[PDB]
Parts: sequence; structure tokens; C-alpha cells
Amino acid sequence: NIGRELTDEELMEMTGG
Amino acid sequence: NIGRELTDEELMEMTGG
Amino acid sequence: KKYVCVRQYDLTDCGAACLSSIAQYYGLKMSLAKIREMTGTDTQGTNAYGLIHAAKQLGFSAKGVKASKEDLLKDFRLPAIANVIVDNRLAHFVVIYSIKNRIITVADPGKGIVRYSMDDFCSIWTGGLVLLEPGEAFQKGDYTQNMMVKFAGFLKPLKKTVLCIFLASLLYTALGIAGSFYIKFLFDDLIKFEKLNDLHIISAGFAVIFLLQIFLNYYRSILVTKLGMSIDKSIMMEYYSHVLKLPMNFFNSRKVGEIISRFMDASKIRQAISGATLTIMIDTIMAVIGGILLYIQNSSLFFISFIIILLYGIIVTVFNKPIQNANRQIMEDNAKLTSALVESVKGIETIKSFGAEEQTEKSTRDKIETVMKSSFKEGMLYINLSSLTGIVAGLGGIVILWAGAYNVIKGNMSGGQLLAFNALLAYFLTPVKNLIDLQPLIQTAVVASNRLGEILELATEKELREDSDDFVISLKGDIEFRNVDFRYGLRKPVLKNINLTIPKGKTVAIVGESGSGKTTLAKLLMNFYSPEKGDILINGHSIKNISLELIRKKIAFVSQDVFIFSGTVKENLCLGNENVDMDEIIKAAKMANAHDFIEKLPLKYDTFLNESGANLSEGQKQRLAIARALLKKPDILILDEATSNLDSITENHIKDAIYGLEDDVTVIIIAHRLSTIVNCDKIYLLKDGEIVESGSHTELIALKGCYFKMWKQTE
Amino acid sequence: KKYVCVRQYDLTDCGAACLSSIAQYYGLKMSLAKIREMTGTDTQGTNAYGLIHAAKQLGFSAKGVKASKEDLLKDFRLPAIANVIVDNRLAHFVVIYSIKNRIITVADPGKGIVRYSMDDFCSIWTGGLVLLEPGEAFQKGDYTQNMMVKFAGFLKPLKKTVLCIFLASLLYTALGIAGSFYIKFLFDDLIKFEKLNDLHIISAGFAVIFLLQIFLNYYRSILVTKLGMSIDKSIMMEYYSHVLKLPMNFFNSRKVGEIISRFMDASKIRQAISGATLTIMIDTIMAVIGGILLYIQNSSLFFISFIIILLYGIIVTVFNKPIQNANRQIMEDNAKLTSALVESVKGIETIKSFGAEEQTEKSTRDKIETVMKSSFKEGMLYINLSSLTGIVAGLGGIVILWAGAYNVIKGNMSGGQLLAFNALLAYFLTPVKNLIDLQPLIQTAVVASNRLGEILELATEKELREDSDDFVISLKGDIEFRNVDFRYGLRKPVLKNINLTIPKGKTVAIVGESGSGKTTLAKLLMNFYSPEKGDILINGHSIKNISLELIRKKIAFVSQDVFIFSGTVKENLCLGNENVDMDEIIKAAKMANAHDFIEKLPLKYDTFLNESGANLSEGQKQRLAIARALLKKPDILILDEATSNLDSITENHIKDAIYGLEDDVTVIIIAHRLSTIVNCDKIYLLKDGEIVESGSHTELIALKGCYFKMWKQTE
Ligand SMILES: Nc1ncnc2c1ncn2[C@@H]1O[C@H](COP(=O)(O)OP(=O)(O)OP(=O)(O)O)[C@@H](O)[C@H]1O
Ligand SMILES: Nc1ncnc2c1ncn2[C@@H]1O[C@H](COP(=O)(O)OP(=O)(O)OP(=O)(O)O)[C@@H](O)[C@H]1O
Ligand SMILES: [Mg+2]
Ligand SMILES: [Mg+2]
Repeated sequence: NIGRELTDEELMEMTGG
Repeated sequence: NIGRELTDEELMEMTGG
Repeated sequence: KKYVCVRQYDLTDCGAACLSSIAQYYGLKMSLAKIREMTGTDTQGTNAYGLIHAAKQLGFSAKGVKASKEDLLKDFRLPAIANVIVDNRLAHFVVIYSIKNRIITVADPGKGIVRYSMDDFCSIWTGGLVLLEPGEAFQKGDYTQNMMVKFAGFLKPLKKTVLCIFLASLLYTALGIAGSFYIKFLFDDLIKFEKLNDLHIISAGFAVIFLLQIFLNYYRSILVTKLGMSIDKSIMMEYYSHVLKLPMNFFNSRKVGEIISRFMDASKIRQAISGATLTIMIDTIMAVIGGILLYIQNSSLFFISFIIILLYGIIVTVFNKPIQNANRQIMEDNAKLTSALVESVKGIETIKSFGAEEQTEKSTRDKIETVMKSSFKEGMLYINLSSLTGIVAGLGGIVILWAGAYNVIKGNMSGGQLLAFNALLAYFLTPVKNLIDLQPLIQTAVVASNRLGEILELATEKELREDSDDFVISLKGDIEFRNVDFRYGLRKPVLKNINLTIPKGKTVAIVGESGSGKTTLAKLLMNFYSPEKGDILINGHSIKNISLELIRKKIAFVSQDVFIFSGTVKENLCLGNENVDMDEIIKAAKMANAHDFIEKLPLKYDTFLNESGANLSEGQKQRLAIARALLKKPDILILDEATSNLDSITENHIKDAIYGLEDDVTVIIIAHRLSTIVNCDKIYLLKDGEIVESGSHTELIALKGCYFKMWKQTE
Repeated sequence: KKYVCVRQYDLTDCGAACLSSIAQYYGLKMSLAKIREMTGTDTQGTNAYGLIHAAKQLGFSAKGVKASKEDLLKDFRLPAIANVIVDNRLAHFVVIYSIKNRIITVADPGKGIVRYSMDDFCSIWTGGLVLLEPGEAFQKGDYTQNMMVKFAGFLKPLKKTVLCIFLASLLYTALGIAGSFYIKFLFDDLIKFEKLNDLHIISAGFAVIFLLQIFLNYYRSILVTKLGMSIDKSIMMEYYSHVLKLPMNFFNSRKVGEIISRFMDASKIRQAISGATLTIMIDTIMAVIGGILLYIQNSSLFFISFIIILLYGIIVTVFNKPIQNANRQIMEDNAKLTSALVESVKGIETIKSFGAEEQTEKSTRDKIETVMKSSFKEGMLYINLSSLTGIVAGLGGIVILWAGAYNVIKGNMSGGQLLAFNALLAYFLTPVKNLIDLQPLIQTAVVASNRLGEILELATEKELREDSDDFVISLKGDIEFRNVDFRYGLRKPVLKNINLTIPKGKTVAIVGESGSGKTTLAKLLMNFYSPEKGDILINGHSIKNISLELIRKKIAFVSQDVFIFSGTVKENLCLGNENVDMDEIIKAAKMANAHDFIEKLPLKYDTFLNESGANLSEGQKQRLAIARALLKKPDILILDEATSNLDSITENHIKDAIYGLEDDVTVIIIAHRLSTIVNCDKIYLLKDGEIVESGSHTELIALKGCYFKMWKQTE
């Protein structure tokens, strides 16, 4: 690990393009 | 004059493009 | 006289082209934009009543008649306009010039002038011959001018660059001519006498000349590309500025595609002004010098080159037109295929549900075959032209060489002189070939100069009104209408004597049904369009006397379809206004409840809007227009259909905001489907056209009219 | 080791490119289409959760982290995926490979691989390093294939044409070589000895050779253009057919623009297969022949030409990349300007209302200046390349001529032989120059073959599902949803576990709210999308065992945005099922009341529509939809919202017709409007994505709950 893990919703809010 | 004259609505129905 | 047909710049207009062609035949030339404005052309197409009304306006005594199949009567005047059907797909106005027993002269505005058989014309021509005569008020006057002498004006401030380019071209020509005698000097003196120690010196000297030609070429290329960019930018920018200044009729009549299309043809005009004017001068001078040198060196070998040039010019001129006639059909066939493909892939739901997989495949295969055939026809034309040019060029070269050898045999010319002649031919054939093939460029530039030079000649929005406002500095007052009449182009009138009166500081609501003109009242109230009959009064003052900028600065107007442009929330929300404090935006967004997403966005107010509300929704995009409107400090607010809010608390909070106004302002609310109609100072119901039910709260229902029945139908 | 970076084909697929780059670095290659399908990209853009799910699927032990500003730790593995912000406009997934004290190796999928400074990078990336490791289930293997050997298969049936073109090119080369010694024969024998009566004969002989070269050129051009068209058509048709065969996931994931754009790159593939394969063979052979002839003629003059070729190749190879790097930026700056112009001219209402005529003018001027600067950079690159090539060519020519003269001086070569060498250089420099400049064509063809050839490798809808006809001959059956779960992509599940049953009910009505997913239920019923868990049963039989054609033809559907093809009403109305008698269409129109607007049309049923029936209003468009639906005479009808116009008599007639069927066919009606479902038998209220209440309206009103309040709110 590096930092703090993330939940599914925190991944959801992150998008690309 | 050649034939029968037309009214304004008969001109309405006739369009171009 | 002579038959004249004028082409159509846009696919939408056909009656304007026919009317302009007839006027030109009678001896009156006008810009096609003015003809379109007179006829009131719509994006769908031209209406024949528009043509009859424009003919009446121009002084032509005209009448439209539905003629029978027979076209053999003698007692009626020509030319006249009739409609045809393009292979039973759509209509197309065309003008007929002269009739014969089996030949009908049909000047198709789309494609030149054609001759039709009687039966085919009778099949294609449904009816509606528009007979035209001069009415003795028709005055042979033409307002047409030369656009190129106007666009070339942009070359005047840049005379230094043009002159420097011309001088560089002249020096380039001189060096190229001087360096072409290397082979003559080599095969006449340096080899015959085997004069060594001079070959190295002459080779170095001719090397220095070529390392100086490249510098001139480089400098000339830099200057010419800079000049081209500089003039193209100015043309484009002037056109864009004037379009931004044009009134709303221009934007309703034309589509977005045409306006953006008049933006890519500035390059064609630049090619004529920048490229095709410098090339004429430099190539003419260089061709003259080369021809004189060739003639002095030997006349007999010059005549052969002259004959070759004549043959090449004849071939190119003959093959010019079939190439365009074949290139247009390819464009049409690609435009059909692309539309078919987009239509098919757009509706995959229906295609897959109905099982039409094979039908669309067959249709697209057939369209692909058609476009392939047209491309093959163009390919055959190109191959024929290239083969003819190749034969002429090769036979000319062989004949020149053989005649040079024959001259050398008779002791008339030296072999080195023959090689010098062959080298020099490159400075006489190339310039003349350039001018020979320059004609299509000039023609297309002239065509494109009349598509942008006619838009620039329309009357800009601001000028057609007298402004005087020293006496009054405010918009506060009463709204009055005096038999105000409005008509979208040339159709059935919508606004008709809408007698109205709006006292200052009154809650006004206009309810109606789809089709009835209700936003049109606001559009005239904002001076977008002009009523032909009647007028409106604010504070007992005519709106026409009011200045243009003030009438659109003190009136805020929300739109049914709100427009959100690419940028940040701050600049979008402070559109038009500048030099504002950050607290005004805060309170404006507090009135409209924008903060509900302001904290949601990653940035407070500098968040970028992607393309146009791509990450936003309709119910959110709706909540930005009100903020901007209230930000503009509106002395007159015109709140349009604010549908899809989907939030009761937002509605009752925003409604309260309007009631709680620090500054007295005439609010005008456009509502539909009887939404948010509880209590107002004035309520007007536009059932259809004419205003009928104008009653206040607990006064309209009493009428026992449609409002009543609808009001007790809702609840 | 190798720092691999995959270039994205489309602007939307960034995460797929990054994941493919990482997998390639660890040694596993997949088609980018399959990676994109696994990660589930939406048209808006990729998702990080999709990337983590795809990494888990491929066997990567993976985790996403919100890293802080500090990134100097050693104890975490690379490469890893992080998002950046493109100059604070939009997000962009990129992969980092190695970190240094001030250098960060950032492999941008959009443009190559770059190095970033610590401060700029930490300013550019927001958060969320995606760490990946091989999870011991990761098996290396290269799945990619050379699609070019697959597209070249189309050249196999056309071997005769290719061979004939090759033979014609060989004969063309032979004649061109033979005819190049005319100047040698002229200046070595015919002029020195003044042998008259032989000059005419030799001139005629060399004229005959040139009138035979043009015939071969003409024939070769005809054959090559025919071959190119024939192969291009086949490529285009295969791609279009397979796209029409692809499932609906492919159409939801991709936009219309991309699918149509994969249709114009068939020409690039054809250029490589048809042009760039024949040219390689013919130019290699002709260059070898010319080089051997030049070497035999004189080695010293051959070495200079070889050096010139080497210099030209070096210059072209050096200048290749910066030209592409400058052409891409020009496309970007034009794509910005065009969007700005279209957005400005589209929203003229708001611009004129707010008085922003100067702001938009200034913005467009700035964007025009930017595009002019980029074009000037490309122009400078072209001028530099052209100047260098011109210097090399001119100096090579002068040096060859001087060395030829030097050889002639010492009695090593004859002057006519020197002229023959100069003529022959045109048959050696040109073939090699063609191969030198052929590399960009091959590279872009390879790029375009990876973007059309990956689509062809997707599994179409028909192949998956298994079926047996013996089970249920018919289609109409009681519908039972058992634990159906579905989500459009990798997002919030639209449908949770639900249970439905339709026991041959006369009417079924599904009502809900926007975003509930009521239409998605029917869309899943028709087998457009497959359920993740659970299934649907007809006659106690799974849809997954029923043939696609029967389940697709026996279910009638109506879309919300009804689609109308560009054709006549007759062919539009019965698409998919041809060979239909006039009585069926006439009775379908009678049931749908289509006749009412038919009499007004100039033609009863053969009227050709405009583009997508623009002139026709939506009110009759829905009527066309119901007519098309009922024409099939199906087993199950799915009737969507047919609100149309306030002409309630038409809906009353439609309902009367449906009730007059009195058949065993089932009807499922999707309507948000509450009144129209008052007379329904079974009503399912889908709220929040779950079915809540089931039964008839009367008992639903007495059930209190939530239906009661809306029912007594509407009326
Ligand atoms: N370019 C145009 N845009 C809109 N309406 C136009 C146009 N040209 C003519 N019309 C006519 O003007 C009327 C539009 O009325 P208006 O827009 O004021 O009403 P509305 O009820 O607010 O509109 P909507 O139809 O969007 O509900 C219609 O009769 C329409 O046919
Ligand atoms: N590609 C997609 N197609 C449809 N819905 C999608 C898609 N991607 C995400 N969604 C979401 O899935 C949900 C499905 O909505 P759907 O359109 O099926 O609603 P509905 O209840 O049938 O009615 P309505 O037509 O009024 O939206 C919505 O929340 C929608 O935003
Ligand atoms: Mg409206
Ligand atoms: Mg829906």
C-alpha cells in the first residue's frame, strides 16, 4: 500500500475523458 | 392571362425548395 | 435578347434566383441577398407568394396561374416561372424562356440552362406558371457593383510587402535565366577546346549563382505566406464582425451551416487577391523575357514551342467544363451516401427491432455503387486530359530536339546553343502554363466573392432608427400596444391588434396554448423584430426613438431554451457585464439558489463548463439564466417558460424573490399548461391569435370562459 | 526496460489506452476494442472504477489511492495510472513509469511520452494513483494479429489485374529506358558526322516509341483505378455489414461520429494494399535496373547520385516527425475555433440580448490568431524542408554535370554519354524517392488498420445465445421476470431484484417517474440487453433458448423518439417485411386513423418525405409509429407514450381499436401520464427502480401508501 485506500463511491466520482 | 387565376391560399400551398 | 440564368449560392433559395434572372433579362441587376429579403425566404424553401409579392414590389405586373397539360397557346408572355419536381422527391422553381413544338427552354438555376421535351416537362411540371410583364414603373436600374475592387482594397496598406515580393521574383527570374547557360558554355567552349583550370572556376561560379537563387526563394516564400495569412485574417474578421452586427432576420432566414460556410471561402478570395494577382504580373514579365530570348536565339524552334502552348491551352480549355460537371455530381452522390449512413446508424433501435438488416445493407451497397460510378467518370476525364497533355508535351519535346538537330546539320546553330534552348524552354512554358490553368481559380474566386460581398451590403441592425434620449434616462413606466401587427416573414399574421396595458410594478402573466404567439410579445417588447403596423409605448414614449443599447441593457430576457457557452461559471454568469464585484454574483446566485451546486462543483466559481452543460442537466441549466438576468439589474424582467425545475422549494423560493424586489421593475411572466398560476396583478389568456380574456385574479374565472373551465378542470 | 505507450484512437478512451500500455509493459497484448468493452467506457468518458474492475478481471492485484503532494517514497510499484487535468479544463488518465528527483516519466496516451517537473506535475494531477501488480494468475501472451495480412486477402481474387498492372509497368519501364538514349545517339553520331537522312529515320523511330509509352500508361491507369475502387468498395461493405451485425452495447458505447469515421479510413488501407504494394515491387525493380545501368555507364558519376539520395533520405527522415507534431496542433486549434464559431452563431438570441457583441468578437480574433500561428509554424517547417531538398538537388545536379565534364576532358566518357547519364538519372532518383517518402503512408495505413480491424474482431449478437426450435413453436406466452438485475455499464444498478408476471392479461400498464427505468424493462424483454442475474420466462421457457429472429419479429415496439426513414410512406411503413398486400396497409391505417392526414398529402401513399420527415409534425409521426407497429400483427405489443396532441378523439379511437381486437395478444403500455391508466387492469408502479404496488387502480387507491397522494393530486 501507499496511502489511504478508497471506497467504491470515491472511485465512482473520479472520471476521465 | 392563360388559365384561371389563383387565390392567396393556393399560393400558400405551392412552395419551392 | 439573350437568355440569362443565375446560379444559386444556397440550396434553400430557388425563387430568388429565378426572379433575379428574369430581372436581369429585362435589364435590372440586384444583389441576391436583397431579392431574398424581399421574398422572405424561409429555411424550408421559397414560397411562390413571396415571388408574386416581390414582383409587385419591383414594379412587375404578375400573376400566378395553374395551367393545363397543353402548352401550345401563343398569347402569353415569356419568360415565366414554373415549379418542377426533382425526380419526384422535392420541388424546385425554374424559369422557362421560349417554347417550341417539342423543345422547351428551361433555365434551371441549379444547373445552367437545359432543353426539355414536351412530355417530360409536362410530367415534371406540376403547375403554377408565374406570368410577368413590366408595368411602366419598372425602371432599368442596376445596383450591382464589383466586390473584387472592394476586397482588393485590403492590399493597399500592404504595398511594401507586395512590391518586395515582386522585386524578389524579378531577381529570381534573372538569376534563373543567367544560370541556364551552364550547359551551353560547357558544350561549346569548355569541352571542345579542353580548357582545363577554367572548368573548375566556371563550375564554382555557377554554384554560387544557385546558392543565391535558393535564398531569394526562401525569402519570397516567407513574405508571401505572411501576406496571405495577414489578408485572410482581415477578410475573415471583417465578415465575422458584420455578421455579429446583422439583425435577427438574417439569422432566422439562414441556417448555421451557411453562415459558417461563408467563413471558409475567404481563402478562395485571398488566393485571387494575393496569389493570382502577384502570379499574373511576375509570370507575364518572366514569360515575356523568356519568349524574347527564345525568339532571338532561334525563331524556328520558337514557333514549335508556341504551337505546343496553343495545343495545351486548347486541350485545357476544352476539358475545363466537363470536369466541373462531373465533380458536382460526385459531391451530390457523397452527400446522399453520408445522409443515408448517418440516418441508418442513428436509428439502430428501429432497424434492429423491425429486422431490416438486409434492406439497409442493400440500399447502402447501391448508393456506394452509384458514387463509385461517378468517381470513375471523373477518373476517366482526368486520364483523358493527362494522356492528351502527355502526348502533346512529349511530341513537342521530340520535335524541338529533332528540329534543333536539323538546324545544327545545316550549320545554323550550335549544339551548346540547342542545349541552352532546351534549358530556356523551362522559363517560357511554365509561366504561360500557369496563366492557362489560372482561369478556373479566377472564376471560382469571382463566384465566391459574390457570396460574401453581398452579405456585407445588408443594412446593419442599429442604423435604421433615430435615437434621442436626453429627456428620459429611465425605462420605468407603462407598457402600451396600439394595434401592433407582426408577421413572420411572409406567412399568416400571428400578432394582431394585441391591445395591452401594463402599469408599472405589476405582476403580469400571459397564459396560452402552443401555437399562439406569446413570446413574440416579448420579442417585440425587446425591439428584436419591428411591427409593420402599430407601435408600443413605454412611459408614453415610442420605443423606436429609444437608443438601441439601452433598450437591450435595461431589459432582461430569459429564453425557453437556455444557452450555456464554453467557459467558467463566473464569466458565463457575468456575460456582457464587466468590472463587477464578487459579492453581486454571490447574492444573485443566492436569489436563484445556485449555491446548491456551487459547493458540489470542484471549484467554487471557476469550474469549467466542458462543452455546453455536458455534465449538467436541464433542471440545473435552467437555474443559471435567472441568476444572470437578476445580475443585469433589470428595470424590466421578462421571465419566460421556466419548465423542468422539478423542485417545489426552488419554485416557492424563486417566486418569493420576484415578489421581494428592492427596485420596482415591470415583471412579465410567460406561462404554459396553467403552471404556477395562483395570483397575479394582470392575467392575459391568448387562446389563439387575438387576445380575448384579460382578467385579474378572481376575475378571469368569473368570465365563465375557457380560463374558467380550465381553472375548475385543474382542481 | 521498454517504455511502451499506446496511442488512443478516439478522444474518449483514455483509461483503456493506459491499461493496455501497462499490460503490454508486463507482456500481454489485447485488442483495444476488447479492453474498452471490459472496462465499459461511456461516451462521456472513462471511469476509474472501470479501470480497477478491468485490472481485477485481467488478474492484476490492484488498488486506487488518493496520494498526497509528497511522492518521494520508494515502497510502491510502478508503472501506475493517475489522472491529470488538461490546463484546468478536463480530466485525462495517464500512466507514470518512473520517478526521479525532478523528472517524472509521464506517458501521455494522447501524445507520445513526456517528462514533467515535480511542481508542474503535482499541479497537474489531482489524485488517485492506481497501483497494479501481477497477481500470479497473470499469464503472458500476445493476442494481437497482423490485420494487414487479413485485409490483403482481398487482393487474392484479383491476382490477374495486379499481375497485368505489373507487366504493363515493366514494359513501360523498358520503353522509357530505351527512349532515353535519343540525346546520346544525337550528340555522338548524327551530329558529329552530319549523317543526314538518318536523323529523320531515328527521329521517327523514337517518336513511335513514345506513342507506345502513352498507351501503356493509359492502360495501367485504367486498371489501377478500377482495382482501387473494387477493393475499397469491398472493405467499406464488409465493415458496414459487420457494424449492422454488432449488438447494442457497441452503439451505446460509441457515438455516431466515430462509427462513420471508421468508414473514411478504408481509403487509407486501400492505398497501402493497392498502391503501396504495387509501387514497392515496380519501383524496386526499376530502381535496380536504373542503378545497374548507371553503374555500368560510369561508377564515379553513380557515387554522386547515391550520395544525393542518401542526403535526401536523411533530410526527409529527420523532418518527418516535426511535421506531424505540427499538423496535430493545427487540427486542435481549428477544432476549437469551429466550435467557438458554431456556439456563437447558434446562441445569437442571448448574445444580442446581453450585448456581448464585443466580447465574442475579441475571443474569436484571439482564436484566429492562435490558428494562424500554428499554421505559420507548419509553413516554416515546409519551407525549411523544401529549401534543404532544393539545395541538395541543385548541388547534386551541378556536381554531376561538372564531374561528367571532368571525365570527358581526360578522355574517359563521351559528351553524348554524359547526356544519356543525365537522362537516365530520372529513372533511378524517382523510384528511390518514392520509396523514401512511402514510409509515412505505410505508417498511417498501419494505424488505420488497427482502428478498423479491431472492430471486426468483436462477437456479434447472433452467435452467443443457444436455441432449439422444438421447445416452443410460438412466441406469445405468459411473461415472468425472475430476479432480473441489470445495469447499463459499470454504474449504479438501474434495476434491482424484481418479480413480475403477466398471466395473459388484457392490459398491462407500467407507470413510474423519470429515471425509474420503465422503458429499460421492455428493452430487456425484447433481448436488446441481457440480464446479469435471473431471467425471463415465457411458457416456462427462457428467452436465452429462443431464436433471435422469432423473438425480434413477434414483439412490436414503439420508441419515445420515433424514427422515420428518408423514403416514401409505402416503403417506410412496411420495412423489414416486404411482399405485403395493399389491404394490410389500408386496414393498419384505418385502425391507426392514418387516413386523416393522408387525404391532405398530394399523393395518397407514395409521397416522398424530406430528411427524416422534418415537415411532418410529431403528432402524425407517432401515428406512423403505431401504424408500423400494428402492421406486423405480432404476438406481444409494447406501446410507449402516445400523448400526441390534445385531440383526445384519436387516443379514444386507438383504445377502442385495441379493445376491439378482443384477442389473446398481450399489451404492455409505458406511460407516465396518470389519467390514461385509469381503466387499466394490471398496473405496476416502478419507483426508485423497484416495483412497489401491483394490482388494479381501485384497490390501489384504498391501499393508502404513496399512489393515493398523486392520484388525488392530479384529480
Ligand atoms: N422561426 C420561427 N420560430 C418560431 N415560431 C415561428 C417561427 N416562424 C413562425 N413561427 C410561428 O410563430 C408562432 C410561435 O408562437 P410563440 O413562440 O410566441 O409561442 P409559444 O407558445 O411560446 O411557443 P412554443 O410553440 O414553443 O410553445 C407559431 O404559430 C409558429 O408557427
Ligand atoms: N445509455 C443509457 N441509456 C439510458 N439510460 C441510461 C444510460 N446510461 C445511464 N442511464 C440512466 O439509467 C436510468 C434509466 O432511465 P430510463 O430512461 O430507462 O427511464 P424510464 O423510467 O424508462 O423513463 P424516462 O424515459 O422518462 O427516462 C436513468 O437514470 C438514466 O440516466
Ligand atoms: Mg414558446
Ligand atoms: Mg424512459
